[PDB]
Amino acid sequence: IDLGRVIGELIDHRKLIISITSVFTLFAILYALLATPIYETDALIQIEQSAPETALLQSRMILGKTIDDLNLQIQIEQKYFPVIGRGLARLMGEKPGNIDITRLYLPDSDDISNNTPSIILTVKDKENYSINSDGIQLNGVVGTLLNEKGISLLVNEIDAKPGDQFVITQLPRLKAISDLLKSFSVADLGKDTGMLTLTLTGDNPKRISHILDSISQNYLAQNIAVRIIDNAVTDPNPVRPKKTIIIVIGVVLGLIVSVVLVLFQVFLRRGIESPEQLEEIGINVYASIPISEWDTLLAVGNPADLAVEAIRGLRTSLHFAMMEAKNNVLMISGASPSAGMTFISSNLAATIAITGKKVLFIDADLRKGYAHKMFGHKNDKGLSEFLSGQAAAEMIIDKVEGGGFDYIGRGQIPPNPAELLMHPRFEQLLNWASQNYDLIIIDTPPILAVTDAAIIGRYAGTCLLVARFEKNTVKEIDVSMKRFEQSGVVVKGCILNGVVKKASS
Amino acid sequence: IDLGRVIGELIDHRKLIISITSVFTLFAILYALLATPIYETDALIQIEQSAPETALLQSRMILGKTIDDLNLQIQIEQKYFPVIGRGLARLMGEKPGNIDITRLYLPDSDDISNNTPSIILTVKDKENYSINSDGIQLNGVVGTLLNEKGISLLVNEIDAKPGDQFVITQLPRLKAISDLLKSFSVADLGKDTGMLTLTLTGDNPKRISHILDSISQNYLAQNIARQAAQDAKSLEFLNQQLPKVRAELDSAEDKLNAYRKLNMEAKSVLDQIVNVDNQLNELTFREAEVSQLYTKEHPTYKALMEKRQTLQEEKSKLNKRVSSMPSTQQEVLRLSRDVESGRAVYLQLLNRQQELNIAKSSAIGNVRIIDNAVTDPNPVRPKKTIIIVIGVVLGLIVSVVLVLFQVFLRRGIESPEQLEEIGINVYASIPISEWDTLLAVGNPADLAVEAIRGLRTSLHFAMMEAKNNVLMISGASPSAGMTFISSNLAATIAITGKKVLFIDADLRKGYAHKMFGHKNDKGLSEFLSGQAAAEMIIDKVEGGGFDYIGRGQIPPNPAELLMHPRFEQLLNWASQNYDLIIIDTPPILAVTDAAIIGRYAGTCLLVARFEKNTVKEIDVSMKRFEQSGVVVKGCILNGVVKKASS
Ligand SMILES: Nc1ncnc2c1ncn2[C@@H]1O[C@H](COP(=O)(O)OP(=O)(O)O)[C@@H](O)[C@H]1O
Ligand SMILES: Nc1ncnc2c1ncn2[C@@H]1O[C@H](COP(=O)(O)OP(=O)(O)O)[C@@H](O)[C@H]1O
Ligand SMILES: [Mg+2]
Ligand SMILES: [Mg+2]
Repeated sequence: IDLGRVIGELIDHRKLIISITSVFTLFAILYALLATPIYETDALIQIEQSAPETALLQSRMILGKTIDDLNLQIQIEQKYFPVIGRGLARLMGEKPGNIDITRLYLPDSDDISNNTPSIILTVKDKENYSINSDGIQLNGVVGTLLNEKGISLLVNEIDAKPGDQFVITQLPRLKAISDLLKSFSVADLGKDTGMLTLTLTGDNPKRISHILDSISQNYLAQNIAVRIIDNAVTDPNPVRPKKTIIIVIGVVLGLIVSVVLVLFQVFLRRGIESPEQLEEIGINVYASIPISEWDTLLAVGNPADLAVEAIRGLRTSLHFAMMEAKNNVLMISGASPSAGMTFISSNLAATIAITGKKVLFIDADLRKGYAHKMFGHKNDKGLSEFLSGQAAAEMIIDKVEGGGFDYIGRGQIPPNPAELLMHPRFEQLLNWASQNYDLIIIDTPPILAVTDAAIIGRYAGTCLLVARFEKNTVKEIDVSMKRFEQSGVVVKGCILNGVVKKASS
Repeated sequence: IDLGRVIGELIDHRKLIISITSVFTLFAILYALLATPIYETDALIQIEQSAPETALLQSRMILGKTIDDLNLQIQIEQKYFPVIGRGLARLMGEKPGNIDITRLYLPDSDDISNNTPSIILTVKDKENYSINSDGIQLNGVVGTLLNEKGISLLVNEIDAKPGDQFVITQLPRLKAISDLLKSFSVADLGKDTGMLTLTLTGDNPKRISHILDSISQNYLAQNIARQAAQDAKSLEFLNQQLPKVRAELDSAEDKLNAYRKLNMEAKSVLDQIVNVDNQLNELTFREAEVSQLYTKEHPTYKALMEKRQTLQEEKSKLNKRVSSMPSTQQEVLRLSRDVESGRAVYLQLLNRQQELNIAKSSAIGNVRIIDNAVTDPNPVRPKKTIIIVIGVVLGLIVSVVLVLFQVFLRRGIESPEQLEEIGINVYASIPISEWDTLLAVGNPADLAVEAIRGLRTSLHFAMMEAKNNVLMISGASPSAGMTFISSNLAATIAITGKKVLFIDADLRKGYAHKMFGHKNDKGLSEFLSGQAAAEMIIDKVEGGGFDYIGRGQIPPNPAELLMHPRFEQLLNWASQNYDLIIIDTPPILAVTDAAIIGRYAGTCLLVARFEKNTVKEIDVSMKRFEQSGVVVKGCILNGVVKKASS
């Protein structure tokens, strides 16, 4: 391979790459701007060793004493319904509220799994509030204690707007100790000094400072029954999330996934890409019709389109190729349906009729042909009604309105098309028409699907295949060529279709 | 190779890969949701070194003391019949029951292998229960002790629904110590500090906490005993008492020797009394030590006194039972009682002396318990997420390797390119027909009939300039499609207004007359043998349009019949009255009928099954036709299916 190919592929798939990278970067931005900030506080302790003290600091005794002092077993959570309500509330400048609780005791349901009882407190005003545990609504007031239904609760100094809601959970002492220990760290930083650095990470900038101060005071008072060089202070800059690295990771991940997806798509495409592939095998590509961005003939509605120019080029190629042929019958066929046989054949008939030569257009697609729909029709007495013998050769031929060439529609769909096409009346029709017209163009069904094309091809002076740009493959075209060879029909060449401009070319 | 091939193979075998991965993931889910949870408890000990203490913690002395304290030698298992009953019971929210047992003693069968006696206790209500050891059913009640058939049992506070069953095993002390030590671990975590982390893993969240607490308390009390031992008179008391007990033991031994120079019930009650005496002596020592180091109102002391009362009750019952026995055995029973009691007390006092020396020679001034044992509510095993990930990855791996094995073990044809490489013109490729009647008649618009019409158009040009109008369809292996292709082709050529004759020259297993509607008399055999004319053999297909000649009766010498010149006369006569003659033949790799017939055939075509036959078989068939003087025009693939790997 070469760099030109990969650059062309990247340029071609720029839209997909940009879209994927943009969506990944947007997700990264949302996460980095909605994640709850996590502040870090630290303290410095002088030890008058330091390994046993490091192990003893994180013992459940000291942390439990601190939790009992600060009532860390009463979890209060401001309630936002979604997973992003807190982030947007912080972004909108909304001030988070807080409630000071000094006494809580829930009935302690203590089922198999949920060992943590919880209630919901809704703020009604600055003074009173509502409590619901399992739908049981009660009214309480700040100040006076509440002792009802096995629930004891004391509220002091509630600071929030009315209508706010808070989840109040009485989690077990061990769970609170584990939570505190999970975010609390100790280091020596000298490996021999009396200096110990204590670190605590949490989302409340003042609560973590108070907690670490309490931990240090408890440790010092326990030992005195060691000096605090630096009382705990909180860094105002959050340590998580790190927005810049998150955005960089998002952008890089988007680029990587876009690149690998583009590589997968490139290595999984098999369709034709240029007439060079067909010319390698030994097939003369007679044209390359581009896609027409424009139920009427393109060669009539928009005679100056690019596709009609390509078809005029094909007409000039044919005027020399179709010399010294045994007769003046051209058969346009294909490999797979919806390739362009009818489009190419009809437009070519129009472009050859506009030059003053009489043209006949036969729609021998007795299975799904719709030429009469595209030309304006008297659908009676098609090709079928002639082949079966219930019509003459004169009532089948009609005139296109904006064309200039005659046509013979299929007519009624027969039950035995391929068995009809073998009738000698078909050859009689072609022989009669060849003496009254300058050109006869026969449209046929695919050859990979049915065998009508190979039956008709015996009486065709020239035969041309039509290959779709991206859909068909070189293998399909080669198989079609060989299947025409076996049946005794010599294919002149191919005609690419549906071409679009690709930067990788 | 290329990535396209492997992607195509994966897409083709998506069903197998998905099935295998799904079943493996289901098994992983079942294991991760049915495995018994294992909780972990831990404790933190301060050492006032730490390597000798690490070795001493896991010594049999401390663990044995803990087991004797907590009666860990009485294994109680809730009974579920299957290997998954416990998991589903836990999943269904069923509350597991428990029984508190303070005294158990089984008859101790003690055979060659099963040194662990066991019984089954079935819950009948909140109060009474049933006991079965080897089918012997007994009824007991919580509270009142049971002492029957050499079985002593005490039950307190049974909490389960009636109808539950429990296996009660009295496993040996050493086995219990090994089980406890297997799941118990100690670490230093500082390599120099006095901090030791003790870990214990078990399935009962409270029992493991109690066990680890007991271990820590025993270790601390053993270490601290030094301070309350140097001045303790227990040292001299033991130093004086031991010679007396040894002298008594020697006297009992001499008396037993003198009396010596085997009743099952007698020996059983002897062992019962020996056990009771051992428990009483050890309980007396434990009560003394607890009264020294604890208070009477402490629940442990009350447990000791109730156990002592129960032991006294059992001793009274055993004494009554002895009083019910003849004195001739009672004398030997008393002698054995004295000897065994002396031995047990001697060993117990030796242990007391050794433990006292252990305490006195203790160097650590005071070991402290920083953190009493607590249990993590989140189980440490099984780890569900990693189990599921491993299951999914294993399923993917086994599916991939199986697909690779199948891909590298296939040899059949896959595309007409393989046959065209060797130099064989593949004239068609008939797809499989998802639809005992001709396909070209029942469903004339099927894909296979379209492919056969393509073959007909190919033949109409191939069969030109041939020496006559006879076509011979043959094959390599049976059940390839010779009759299917030949009959359908005859139908599709007859529907175009050309007269067709169909000869079924498969004189061994031909069934054309079955598929066409038959007058089975006067087949091909009856003509070749000479017992029929050329006119009674030809019949008309009903929904066809072509004549046919069935095989008829199976002859004993088919290949020797086909060499008769009357066969050539028949073909020459038929060639002047029909537009086409199609002859079906048996395979050529199996028999030689095809090569005999092929001399008079203008055109010959082989039929190759898609996946079954191989390029080698087709080449061998071509060469075997060449040797016999028959020129094969080409091949016809059959049974084609759409494969993504193409
Ligand atoms: N170069 C082209 N530009 C725009 N539309 C095309 C082109 N070629 C074919 N088509 C359109 O795509 C459809 C399939 O082509 P058509 O020839 O009618 O079917 P078939 O190949 O099976 O006979 C048609 O509706 C046709 O108008
Ligand atoms: N393309 C096909 N689609 C569906 N069934 C087929 C096809 N080809 C053969 N068979 C069926 O499989 C069986 C074997 O084919 P057959 O020609 O009758 O045996 P043999 O090849 O030994 O003479 C037959 O029952 C036939 O109907
Ligand atoms: Mg068409
Ligand atoms: Mg057969």
